[PDB]
Amino acid sequence: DRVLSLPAVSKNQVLENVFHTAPKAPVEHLEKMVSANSKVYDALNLQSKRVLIWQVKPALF
Amino acid sequence: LTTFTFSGLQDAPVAALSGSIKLNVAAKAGKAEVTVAAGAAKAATQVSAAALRKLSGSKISLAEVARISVLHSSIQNYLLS
Repeated sequence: DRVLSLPAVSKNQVLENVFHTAPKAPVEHLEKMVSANSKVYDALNLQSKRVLIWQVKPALF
Repeated sequence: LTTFTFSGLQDAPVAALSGSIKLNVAAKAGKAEVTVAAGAAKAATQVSAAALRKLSGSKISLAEVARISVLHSSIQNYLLS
């Protein structure tokens, strides 16, 4: 019964209690806000090819 | 606007109110020396009292070029707001 003197908690159960959650990448905040601010650029810039300024305030000609 | 308009060079604006554009009129009894100055450019012509009255003869009648309609663009401007 030498196995009953070994630590009963497995090496697996250490690696799933220490590494419980997949950690958040540093770059996943950049490349997720950048793709969402690229829609703020598109709609709201005045130099974009798809501005909403002629759709929401139609021009007086 | 109506067919006949009765304004021009009488009780007119004599000067600009801003500084972005400098207006100077010089009214005589018959004509007026206007002097406009906007940015670097300048212009000064002679406007007769019967030259401003022919201005409102053919109307401009501005109208909005909308993507879909003026109604839709006012709802979409509110959703954008």
